[PDB]
Amino acid sequence: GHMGNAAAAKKGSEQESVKEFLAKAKEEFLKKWESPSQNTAQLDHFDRIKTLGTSFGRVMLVKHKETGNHYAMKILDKQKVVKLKQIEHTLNEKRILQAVNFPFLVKLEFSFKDNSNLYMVMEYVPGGEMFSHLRRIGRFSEPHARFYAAQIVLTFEYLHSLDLIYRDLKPENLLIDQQGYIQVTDFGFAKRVKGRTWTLCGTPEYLAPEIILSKGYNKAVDWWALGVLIYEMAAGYPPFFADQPIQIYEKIVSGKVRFPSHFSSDLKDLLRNLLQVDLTKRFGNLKNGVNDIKNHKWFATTDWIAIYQRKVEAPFIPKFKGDTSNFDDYEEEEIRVSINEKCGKEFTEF
Amino acid sequence: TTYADFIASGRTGRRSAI
Repeated sequence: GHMGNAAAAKKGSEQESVKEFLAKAKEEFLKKWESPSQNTAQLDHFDRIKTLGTSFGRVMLVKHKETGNHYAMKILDKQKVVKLKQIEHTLNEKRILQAVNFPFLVKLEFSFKDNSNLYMVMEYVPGGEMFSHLRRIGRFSEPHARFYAAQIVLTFEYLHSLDLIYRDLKPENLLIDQQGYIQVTDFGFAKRVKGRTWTLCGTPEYLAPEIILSKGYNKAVDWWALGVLIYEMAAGYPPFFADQPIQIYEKIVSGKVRFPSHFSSDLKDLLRNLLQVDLTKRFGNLKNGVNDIKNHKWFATTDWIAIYQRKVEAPFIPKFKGDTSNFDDYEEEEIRVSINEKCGKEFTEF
Repeated sequence: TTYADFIASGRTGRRSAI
């Protein structure tokens, strides 16, 4: 066999230990999920520093007057939310964020509402998105890409144990904190589902073929997306791209991918097993589950526990200015709370 | 090159969902 008794027993015990962590993690999640927290701050607790983004609402850098600590506050206009048919998405996203707990998931620190708006007060990550670092550097070396990939593998293993499908993996949704580690943001398309689901959602370059083909699909779409992400991090561009989304979908369902000549054989083997159209052969979807991914040769040097514990030295630390340096400043359009409670019943649960 | 093709795609910027 590939490993003798010492290696095989240590691996077995580590895998059993993961099961024990997940079982406890699921119990903590379900309590918060069945009994969500509400109204844990108010607007006048914060000073609006800078509008960091602007459809359904804006995201503003704010400063807690009491704490002094900075936060990223998502302001959602309740009427705009209702008019654009986003009630369930917004409720679900906040309910997931308040219930999950994992070191690579951006944290909801406060939530509340007033007559006009819904507010989600998140951890502020001044390093910004992986997207811009990746486009700036060009591509990440395989060890650098692997350090990020390991965190996503663990995060998906966590999320899938809770029957959550993430469905919007991409560098735009991965923030880099001040220790160089990944924070996943934007659970707007995440769904708690045990079996199949059918919604056409995601980003074109990251869509699994079974989504494109109008099939019912499951959590295996996140493992396909992991493959696109690893490819893009190590190549500098995604495996499937074209002028128009339709031509991207053609390449995705074709079952063909080409790799740069600088990809190691270990990497190409992993990516062929993730970017696998056949669901009965896609890593993450087989009898051994996530272990086929964790035990793959490309991850041989990965110390999964040390990554989870954040003991591994990051390959890259964004310039520690919090400064809005890594964000394109917008017109600070003020926030006004109507004298009348708008859309009370629709957002009772928020 | 593939890289040039990526540039030619017009999809080098931040990509929206849906």
